[PDB]
Formats: sequence, structure tokens, C-alpha cells
Amino acid sequence: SMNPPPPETSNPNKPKRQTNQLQYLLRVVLKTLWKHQFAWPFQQPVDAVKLNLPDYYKIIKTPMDMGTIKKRLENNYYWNAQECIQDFNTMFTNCYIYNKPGDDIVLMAEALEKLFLQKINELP
Amino acid sequence: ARKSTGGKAP
Repeated sequence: SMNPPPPETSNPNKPKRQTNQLQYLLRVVLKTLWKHQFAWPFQQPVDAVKLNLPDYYKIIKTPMDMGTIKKRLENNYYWNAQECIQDFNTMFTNCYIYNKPGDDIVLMAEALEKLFLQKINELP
Repeated sequence: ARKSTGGKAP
């Protein structure tokens, strides 16, 4: 019945760097998805209470959203591009896990995923 | 779908 704390977006005990590929993950890949007309279900952690989804955090143990990812990128939380890519993949998988195959949210999620993949193919 | 339901069904 309660929401869990959201994912960490910051940590001073993790070293930091900026790379061309992380810049690209922020200003190309996240930018494209974030501005898409289907982004809104994914722009923030799922609020199980407010949305009355009591099964959500029984089912989803590794939550992730674009709000967290954007924050992570802005906070230099990732060292490697694949860390970030993994978070996107987790966001999309969770959607498929929790929602029914016929649900409009799944079709929103797959539309965003195709775009995501098309962008990752042009990583620098 | 609906803003109120986070785009989730039922």
C-alpha cells in the first residue's frame, strides 16, 4: 500500500565523468523521448497510491522512469553509457511486465522503444 | 490512455 522511495539520482561516493556518449544519451536520446506525445506515463516514477495500483510494487521490483534517467544524466550519475541504456531497457520491460498486451500503454511504450532503438543505433 | 490512471487500464 505505500510507495517505495524513488530510485537514487545522486551519490557523492561514485566517481564522475562526462563523455560524448553520455551527452548524446541526454541531449539526443532522452530529449527525443521526453518530448514525444506518449512520454507522460513514463516521465516520473509510478505513484501506486495516487493511481490506486496496489499490485504495482509487488510485481515491479526494479522501477525506473524517464524522470529518474534525466536526473541521473544531469547529476553525472552514470560512468558508462550502457548503465543508462539499461535503465531505459528496464523502464520499457516493466511496462510490458505489468500491463496487459492489449493495453494502450503497451503500444505507447513500444512506439517510444522503437524511437529509442533508432537513436541508439547512431550513438557516437 | 487517461491522465488520472497514469495511462494504465482499469
